[PDB]
Parts: sequence; structure tokens; C-alpha cells
Amino acid sequence: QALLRILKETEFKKIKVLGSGAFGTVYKGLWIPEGEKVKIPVAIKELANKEILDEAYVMASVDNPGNPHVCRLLGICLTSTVQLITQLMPFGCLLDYVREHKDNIGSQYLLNWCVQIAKGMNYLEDRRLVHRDLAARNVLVKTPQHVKITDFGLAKLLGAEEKEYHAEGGKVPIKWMALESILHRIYTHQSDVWSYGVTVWELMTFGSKPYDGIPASEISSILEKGERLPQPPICTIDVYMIMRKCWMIDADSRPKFRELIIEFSKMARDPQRYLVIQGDERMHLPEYLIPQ
Ligand SMILES: COCC[C@H]1CNC(=O)c2c1[nH]c(-c1ccncc1F)c2Nc1cccc(Cl)c1OC
Repeated sequence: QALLRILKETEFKKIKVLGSGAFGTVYKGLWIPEGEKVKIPVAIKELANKEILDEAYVMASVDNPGNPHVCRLLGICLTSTVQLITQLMPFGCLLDYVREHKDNIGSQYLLNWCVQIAKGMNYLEDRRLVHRDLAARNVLVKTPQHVKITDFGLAKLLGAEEKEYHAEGGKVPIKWMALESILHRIYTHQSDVWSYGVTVWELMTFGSKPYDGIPASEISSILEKGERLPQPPICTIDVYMIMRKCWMIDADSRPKFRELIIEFSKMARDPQRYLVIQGDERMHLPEYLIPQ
């Protein structure tokens, strides 16, 4: 059962703006619980009220048992707007992190992040949840060795006798969506596997924009012609074939998140065999459009 903890605005202090975009506005602060005096660093989101409360319901529904690689909602705050509260991730989003530390990320970190995103997505698949927005921008970095999936804005829960979600005319990310989602607005856990492949391609290219220069309306025709995202220079054939298996026309032929945990975990045990990065031993660490 989903339960929300209504937190008072007087409990939050030192609110500073982290960023803004399609997600709305994300801030950072210090949550002092009532009675307790432990200053917990937290993040606050804003944007209309109908949309942010759907996100809170989705996050609260999948909170028990919970997964270490999935962001969990601490509670909500009722100021002039409805705000979401979660544990702060000090190192920000992974898309910016891979673009900032281009020359310091080793093969072990890239493969472990792929394992962790697949562990989080497999947990969401078990809780009948289709994320519908898996991208490097929606992956946060708690510490360089630990990542979490975020932004349950487009996420939808599936009923017991429901294996797919049909969207209406809302804005959606075309360059991360599967071909069936662009053509027929159909969203399954296998459509999230396509987005997982695009997210893996983003990490392997250190934050390259997918299909750069190509407009969103030309993507369906490009994917029907057999064209896919290119092989990143650091990827061996085994890593690139996983990405290409995530982008197959038949959604059931694509890999499963439980299979991607095993495949990338095997690769993480011998990382230099599967990714070729210069000076790997020396390294050390401490969009949306209307469909038609
Ligand atoms: C600043 O924007 C980065 C990407 C942005 C993209 N979309 C997000 O949803 C989000 C982002 N940052 C953080 C975030 C979280 C935790 N610590 C730091 C951070 F920045 C997000 N989650 C988030 C923020 C506040 C409350 C809740 Cl319940 C959240 O989970 C949905």
C-alpha cells in the first residue's frame, strides 16, 4: 500500500536551485525531521498538480521492498505548489557526470553502472512498473560506484491482466523510444529495454547526443531502414551486440533485465576484455515531442 509523509516547509532549510528543464525545477536542502535533529541532505522537485501527484503515487507504490538503484520518495511538501522530497545525490545526474569526468572513468565503472541500472529496472519490472523515460539524464550518482534511476513522470503501473500501456497525445522522448512506441504508442517492459540500450550507448560515448542533427520525425523511417546508433570506439563487439539486441524490431526477441544483469555482471568481472580505454589501470574516481 502507498503511504505519503506530508512534511512541513519549516522542516526544510537552505533551499538552493540545482537545475531546471522539462522535469521542472530541482532544488537541494537540509531536512530536519520533527523532534529529531539529524540534518538529512534532500532534493526537492517542482513544475500541473495532477502530474506531480501521479509521480508521488508511482514512487510510493514501489517503495516496499525497495531497491538500492531506484530513487525512493521520502515524502511531499505542500507550499504554493506540491513538491516531491528524496535523499540528495551529491554527484548529480550521470549524463553530466560522464561528460565532466571524460578522461577519468574506467571500464569497471561503466560496466558496474550498466549492471546497477539493469538491477533497478528489473526491480521495477517485478513491481509491474514501466518507466517510459529511461535515459542518462534520469540516472543519478549517489557516489561514483553507486547509481539510482529517477523521474517517474511518464512511469505507469500495469494491472494484473495488462501487458502494455497505450499513451494518448502527451510529449514523449522519441530518440530513446522503441519503434512500436513511436508508431503505435505501445509501452511495455521490452520498450524500456530499448531505452536501456540508448542509455548504455550514452555512457559508452561519454554523453553523446543520440541521432545528433537528425529531426525526431525522421527516426521512425531511419529505424525501419535497419539503421541504429553507431558502435562507440571503446566498445568491443560483445558490448555493442548487447545494445543492438536491445534495439531489435521484435520486442520479445530483445534481452530481459534479468538477462542483462547476468551478461553485464560477467563483463564486470574482467572489464578490460570488453572495453578498451587508454590508461585504464591509472584511472581513479572518489528531447520530448508530440507524437504523430
Ligand atoms: C538537477 O537536475 C538533474 C536531473 C533531474 C531530472 N529529473 C529528476 O526527476 C531529478 C533530477 N535530479 C534529481 C535529484 C534527486 C536527488 N538528488 C539530486 C537531484 F538533482 C531528480 N529527482 C528528484 C528530485 C526531487 C524529488 C524527487 Cl522525489 C526526485 O525523484 C523523482
